[PDB]
Amino acid sequence: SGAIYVGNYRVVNRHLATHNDWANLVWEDSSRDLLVSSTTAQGCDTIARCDCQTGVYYCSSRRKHYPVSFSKPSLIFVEASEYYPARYQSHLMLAVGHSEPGDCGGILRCQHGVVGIVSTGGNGLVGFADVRDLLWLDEE
Ligand SMILES: CC(=O)Nc1ccccc1CC(=O)N1CCC[C@H](C(N)=O)C1
Ligand SMILES: [Zn+2]
Repeated sequence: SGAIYVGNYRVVNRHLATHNDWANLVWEDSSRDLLVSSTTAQGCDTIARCDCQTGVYYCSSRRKHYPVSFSKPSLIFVEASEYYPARYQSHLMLAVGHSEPGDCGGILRCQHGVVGIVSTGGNGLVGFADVRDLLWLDEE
């Protein structure tokens, strides 16, 4: 589990969105596994606007933050899960790291801010949904 809290937005994995998220929806994209809802309180996270390919992510199944090298956002085939069939997910970045399904929502960050959230996982792989292109998260 986990979310990004920037401005008056809450960014979560679409497959983990709650009823309150759907009832206060701002934007969602199944191809990216992302959903954004509105919040009453202002958040403290800032979004990275950069081209970093190194950063650190939070792994809830180890209670640890790990430094990782990650690929550029791309269209990757992901195997079936209980939330989606086997399909192509867009704006996904892969790294070598520990991951389990409940680790979705953990933040990937660099020196500039938040880069994305854990969305997928393989044997010794972790995939992150990028948010750096979502410029509108910084306003309204
Ligand atoms: C075996 C493993 O590492 N599982 C793992 C770890 C961490 C997170 C997720 C998984 C499995 C996974 O990739 N998916 C299940 C949840 C929805 C994902 C999606 N965005 O399409 C696909
Ligand atoms: Zn950066």
